[PDB]
Amino acid sequence: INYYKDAASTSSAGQSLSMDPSKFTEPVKDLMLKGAPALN
Amino acid sequence: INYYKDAASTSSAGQSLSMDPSKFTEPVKDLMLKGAPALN
Amino acid sequence: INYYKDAASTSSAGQSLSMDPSKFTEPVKDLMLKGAPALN
Amino acid sequence: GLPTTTLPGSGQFLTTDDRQSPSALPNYEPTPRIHIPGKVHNLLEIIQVDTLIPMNNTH
Amino acid sequence: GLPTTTLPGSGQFLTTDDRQSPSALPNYEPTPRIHIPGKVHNLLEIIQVDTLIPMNNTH
Amino acid sequence: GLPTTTLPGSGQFLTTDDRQSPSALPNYEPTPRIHIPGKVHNLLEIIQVDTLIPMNNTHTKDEVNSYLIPLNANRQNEQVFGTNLFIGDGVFKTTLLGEIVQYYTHWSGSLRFSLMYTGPALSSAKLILAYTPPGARGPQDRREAMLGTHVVWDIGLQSTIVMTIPWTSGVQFRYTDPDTYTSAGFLSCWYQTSLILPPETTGQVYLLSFISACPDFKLRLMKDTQTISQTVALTE
Amino acid sequence: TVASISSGPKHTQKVPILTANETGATMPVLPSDSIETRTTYMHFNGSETDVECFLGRAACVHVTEIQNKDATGIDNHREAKLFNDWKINLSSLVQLRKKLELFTYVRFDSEYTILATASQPDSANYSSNLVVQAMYVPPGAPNPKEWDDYTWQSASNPSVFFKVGDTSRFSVPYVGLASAYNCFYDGYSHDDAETQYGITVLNHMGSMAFRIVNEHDEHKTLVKIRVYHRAKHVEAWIPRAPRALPYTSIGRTNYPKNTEPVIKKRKGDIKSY
Amino acid sequence: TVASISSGPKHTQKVPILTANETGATMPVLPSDSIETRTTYMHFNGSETDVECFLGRAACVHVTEIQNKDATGIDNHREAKLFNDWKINLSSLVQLRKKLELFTYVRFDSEYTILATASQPDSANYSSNLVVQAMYVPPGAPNPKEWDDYTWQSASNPSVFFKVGDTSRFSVPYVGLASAYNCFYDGYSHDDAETQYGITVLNHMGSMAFRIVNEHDEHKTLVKIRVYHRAKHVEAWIPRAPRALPYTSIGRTNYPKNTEPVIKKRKGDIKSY
Amino acid sequence: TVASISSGPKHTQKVPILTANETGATMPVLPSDSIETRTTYMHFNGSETDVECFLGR
Amino acid sequence: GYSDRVQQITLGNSTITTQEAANAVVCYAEWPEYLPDVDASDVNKTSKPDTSVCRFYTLDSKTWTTGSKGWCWKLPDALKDMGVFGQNMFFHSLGRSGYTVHVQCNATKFHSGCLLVVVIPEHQLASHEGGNVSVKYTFTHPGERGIDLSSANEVGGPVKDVLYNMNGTLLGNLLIFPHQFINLRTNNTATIVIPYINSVPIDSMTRHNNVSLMVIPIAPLTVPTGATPSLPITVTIAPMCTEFSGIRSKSIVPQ
Ligand SMILES: CCOC(=O)c1csc(N2CCN(C3=Nc4ccccc4SC3)CC2)n1
Ligand SMILES: CCOC(=O)c1csc(N2CCN(C3=Nc4ccccc4SC3)CC2)n1
Repeated sequence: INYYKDAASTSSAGQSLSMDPSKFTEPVKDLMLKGAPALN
Repeated sequence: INYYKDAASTSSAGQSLSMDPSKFTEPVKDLMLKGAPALN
Repeated sequence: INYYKDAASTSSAGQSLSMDPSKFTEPVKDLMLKGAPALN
Repeated sequence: GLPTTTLPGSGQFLTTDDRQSPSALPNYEPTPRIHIPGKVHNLLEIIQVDTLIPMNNTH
Repeated sequence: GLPTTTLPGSGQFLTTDDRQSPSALPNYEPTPRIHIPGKVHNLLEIIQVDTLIPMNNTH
Repeated sequence: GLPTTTLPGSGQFLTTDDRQSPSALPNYEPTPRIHIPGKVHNLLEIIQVDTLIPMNNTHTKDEVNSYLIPLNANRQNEQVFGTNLFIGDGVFKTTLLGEIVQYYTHWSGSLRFSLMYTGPALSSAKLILAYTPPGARGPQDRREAMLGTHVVWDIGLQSTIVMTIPWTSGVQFRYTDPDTYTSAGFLSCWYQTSLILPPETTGQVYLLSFISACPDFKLRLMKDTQTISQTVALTE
Repeated sequence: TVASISSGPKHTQKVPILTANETGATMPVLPSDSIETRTTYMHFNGSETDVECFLGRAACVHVTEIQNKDATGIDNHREAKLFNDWKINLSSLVQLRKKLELFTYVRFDSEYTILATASQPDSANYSSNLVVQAMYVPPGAPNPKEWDDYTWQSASNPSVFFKVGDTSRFSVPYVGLASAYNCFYDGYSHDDAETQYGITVLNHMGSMAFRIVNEHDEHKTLVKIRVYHRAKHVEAWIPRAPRALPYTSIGRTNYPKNTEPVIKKRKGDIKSY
Repeated sequence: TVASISSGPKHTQKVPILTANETGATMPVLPSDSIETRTTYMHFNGSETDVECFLGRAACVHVTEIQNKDATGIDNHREAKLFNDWKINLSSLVQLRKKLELFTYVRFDSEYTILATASQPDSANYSSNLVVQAMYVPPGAPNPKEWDDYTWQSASNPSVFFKVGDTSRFSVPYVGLASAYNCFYDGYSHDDAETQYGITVLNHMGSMAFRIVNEHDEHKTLVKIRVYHRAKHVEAWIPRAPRALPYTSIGRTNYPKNTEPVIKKRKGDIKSY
Repeated sequence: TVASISSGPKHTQKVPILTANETGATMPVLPSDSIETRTTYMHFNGSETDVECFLGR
Repeated sequence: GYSDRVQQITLGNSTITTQEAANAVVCYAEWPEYLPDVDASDVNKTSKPDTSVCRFYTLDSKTWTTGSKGWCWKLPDALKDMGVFGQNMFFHSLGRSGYTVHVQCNATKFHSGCLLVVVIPEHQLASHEGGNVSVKYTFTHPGERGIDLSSANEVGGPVKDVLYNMNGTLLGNLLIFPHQFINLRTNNTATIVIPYINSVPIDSMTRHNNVSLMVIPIAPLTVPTGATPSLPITVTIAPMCTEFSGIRSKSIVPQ
């Protein structure tokens, strides 16, 4: 129950439960498959 | 939920969301169209 | 009504109403019947 | 009796908060509104009317 | 603002009362339980196991 | 008027509680969000990116050189480097992994340790990396080392080798601040055959080493880092 | 539920009262196996002997004390009570300890309660109003050094601020490293020849730095902190023999030497009533 | 969810552990690519590492102090603590600062909490009860000049009145001018040859004038204000390397000269354990 | 809501920017009457300028 | 027969071929794109010179020697003088752009050495003076010359200490930023595609640089016996999806 009118006044947000490290761990242009050779 | 009986005791009103500047910006008797000459 | 998000914050648990002393009072491998001889 | 807990901020007066209050004048009947030309609802309505600029500020 | 009245006993700490509290560690995940033989649920379960009586108390 | 009773804890301020508050700026409209690449949602997303380990810690002032593990041509049987696995201390401590682990009290999971070789292309080498699970001492010679988790690495076209320290543990969580009961083992590396340089070439070659966490990883019970402190408030 | 059924005379070949205790069992013999009984009902459930109930009331687990005074020229705040810690444990005051050690492994959430009262043992014009700030500081975190260190910023560490005379209350999830907090541990932290023994090796939970936030007034004020602990969501495994001798140390089973006989000697014979 | 799958011996032409780090990727290698594993489940979600959780607890962001005393003959209230300001910023106490600067741009609502305690360092008959009035005063508004100026009327500016010893709490929407509060800024406010650099140019949020509403009693009373800040509704973009050296200034990246080596030197060889 | 619509070159007999202020009106001229604009949205309602808000603290 | 190894990038009227690449990085896995209306604020139609600005400019070459500490360029600064890109830059009030960065360094199979090529969004530098000394404008706008981390401290300039990234963070952790290594034994180029990253939809191109490109030797250069002890490093950069808005008189900037 929100007792207040504005959105800033609500409690903390709830877990992204998004999670996708590939923008950080695999930003390569041509896709690399694990097990296939790195450099062909 | 109002806890009180009288109307003065309720919280602030809620946004007019009315908004019509023409009583102030265009109080002319004969309607002016933008693009048409001001004085004919 | 829980007012809080985490489970640790809820009140005491509610009675097991489990109760089974046999793991402590009769942990014998071959079942003993009351009334039958203890050692055959 | 329902169990409660009070949070930080209890008793504060924030000039910008918006809550209900008891009316000091229970049951009083305000004067009827009559019609008056000119009602303003938003300050955005009025800043669209143009006004003169003292551009020649040099005095 | 909803009108309230506090009763006698407000603010007391009764070591035997059972209510909710804020968690100091929001969102923490406890270690999984694994199975352990021997769980006790009632003290009534254990007082049915017999134990020896020092009957010969005369020492 | 509804009857109430207040409980113990009324009026307290717990920095970790999460409740509603009146907005000081009623009705204000925040700037629209635009799109920005790079959004982070979990610290677990970022500790999977690998970063360099200053393994060569033996210097006396911080230098680019403590990131370089040297290799000697023609040595046989010998040991390249050694370290314990207290990820919250020692070599690990300044790495991104080490640095985040320090915001939490407990960790569990697998680690990924990789070595990238930088020697001339016409050289060759075979190294063994060994993980020694808790309970034994840091290995003292390859024979000892090779009886635990190990990978023979053959230096080739493929420049890096990724060793995983699989989670070997009784207790399901360890402390990030070094603790005995909770300790994780040792990591050592030895020549399997030996580094060989081509003609017209000389000196030391170096390995770069990285650390990142496997998707396996768990961190819990947040706390304050020993990695930052202060004596007076800063000003502009 | 019947507490006793009706039973009459018996002349059988089936004797439920003769058993062999060497087997390790406690055979479930009842009044009606050996006398003539009448029906009676239980009228009772055994509610208040549930382990949740047994371990579920607040017990005092710790009393410490800090003072508010001018720290000017104090070389060791910790040493002056400018602040104090508490190497969290539950086995230092014996009442709750004997209760928990009826079990080998125990798992529960904790709810704490902290009462702080002030004393002004020497001449003061008044009673000041102090705010306490108890900081949960876990293993591997900055130990407060002065009563007003950067540590107290506690940007990542849960801390509660309450007033002396009041009470603070919050509950902490179960945070043992294993599946159940261990009550006994017949082990070491490693195979060292001189390492310690017992449980002080295992369960590490970290301190609790308490301090007064207020600067000093002209008089000195003693604030004494009492921490209460209530187990909620209890789970207990493997019952053990109750503690008979007195305790000597937080985490070891050791009893004092030349202790006194714990079994009351008869005033009379074995035959005495 | 499985944390590890079962995997057995391998003798392949398909080697997942050989990679080329020069590419910039961190290949997702697992224990089961290089040893034989057994199935195990995660039992965990990664809840407490969510950025909302990481930045979502209150941190102390500012400690200031004001006093209640007779202003008679004071030529500069501001200078006498008759009142004080706070050029709002979050990077002055380092604990929370290092946490935020793990990201480049951050967007969130703020919830503040303000604790005020009083001190009476020299002889008073009693402790008075003071009401504090913290005024949010934004860029381009009348700066309070005396402790009782027309400014304090605060007819259009949000202000909260609470009692010393108590706490005040309110939350402010996100008010950055751009789409996200900037953590770093490699720019200037204009192409000037001598203009400042960094972030102190960007994020301007305005002061906070605190004062006591009470007139003076016969003694003097020191009131020390602590502002706590909790981010709620957090959004963070572009992770960066954590801060290694100490901080010197609110808004610049500058570190101190002749600082000490931040990487711990080995006590022994590279080969040492 | 659009704050500005897209508008391109103009060579007309229809001039919205010439007016006669003597009339007492403020003609509703927009950026797109005199430069070439691109579409943009308002993203804003004018909530905090409502007179209830202005006089309500 | 496609290898990760050989590549061709054609952009405008200019083409690059590498026969020894190591894939390419696209920052944060996003490719440069123009500014959508939903994200727009300024009402001005923007100018998209296309092929006259989105081509490859090769900056002047550097020389890696055994004593090199590393070099740093800022964008869009480094290009402030390249062809029509630069003119547009000084002439509009606001502009926005992504880039393709191609760093080149070839040697032989007897050399060793490894460079880190990294892009840091919002790289705010530190003053070597400490305290709250600022870093003057000119110092953070080196132009095509970039900053040479082995040059001497100057007054009003930034600190040039490599183990600290010019800002109080450790060299070892730069790997959290989009980056690629050039390891003579593997690699001979590094290519990174940079999408536009800012907290505003469009900004000024002269008062704010939005990325620093940094090339840092990490494993020292080691040449074969009696080889000349140095290699040149060349940086070629191409603006991509560039848009300029708010045209006028032509900015005048310090120095
Ligand atoms: C008979 C011997 O057994 C013990 O002494 C025993 C068994 S479980 C136990 N806990 C576990 C739970 N706890 C904890 N409190 C805290 C209090 C405040 C802030 C953080 C915590 S985090 C864990 C108290 C000690 N101690
Ligand atoms: C690491 C460097 O980053 C910073 O220092 C940083 C990043 S966002 C930030 N805010 C933005 C939010 N805020 C504000 N509080 C107020 C408090 C009281 C009254 C009005 C306001 S209106 C904005 C505090 C400062 N500061």
